[PDB]
Amino acid sequence: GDQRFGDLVFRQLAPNVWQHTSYLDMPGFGAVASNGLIVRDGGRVLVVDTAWTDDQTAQILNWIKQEINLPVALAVVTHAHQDKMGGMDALHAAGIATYANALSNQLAPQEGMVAAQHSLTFAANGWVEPATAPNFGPLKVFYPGPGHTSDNITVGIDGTDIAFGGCLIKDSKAKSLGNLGDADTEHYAASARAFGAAFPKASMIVMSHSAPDSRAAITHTARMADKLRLV
Ligand SMILES: [Zn+2]
Ligand SMILES: [Zn+2]
Repeated sequence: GDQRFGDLVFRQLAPNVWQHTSYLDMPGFGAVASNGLIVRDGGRVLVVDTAWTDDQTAQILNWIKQEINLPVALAVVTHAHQDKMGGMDALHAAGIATYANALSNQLAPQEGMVAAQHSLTFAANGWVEPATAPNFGPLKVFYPGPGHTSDNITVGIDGTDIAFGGCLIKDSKAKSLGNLGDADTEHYAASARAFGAAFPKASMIVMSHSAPDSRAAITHTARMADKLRLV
């Protein structure tokens, strides 16, 4: 089901959801994949996560114009690292409203990222404060606690079986938790568990650095994180 468009790959996940994949192209690194989502919400399109670069993000927008041909109403980015927020300038040049956790926007200058235009804030139970996420349609945004980074957020797609863990969740056969440089090793397992409990009916778990998996991705990630905490 994958389809290559320029240097990107797109895979349809549901009648109105696609995963976008872009690859890092930097002179001393391998071709590291990062996945985000495209959601068609009736007469508009919603994007979760940029690509690694502005030019890759413009190619996502070009695929949307060709294959869907509806305006992109907003994008949500899941934490302040290059794979999720590296293409913010391309979204703003296209007139697309951008949203991120306040804490992602605070961290963005230190991380080399351009901040989103709007800041999301969260209740004590992890759910997004609705007034900060107006007109998000089927996107249900949840902050599960610190894990892969202090700011990482997750997104369920109402009307589908899909929930997106971003860089917090790894697939059920992952050998490690990946990029831990910014990670909260004490709370990571409970944050992975909180993601699972926030979207308890989701059967397709989408994540940044693995292909879509079953809910076993969630329990495997929480186990890896508990091992690491115990070491
Ligand atoms: Zn990251
Ligand atoms: Zn990542």
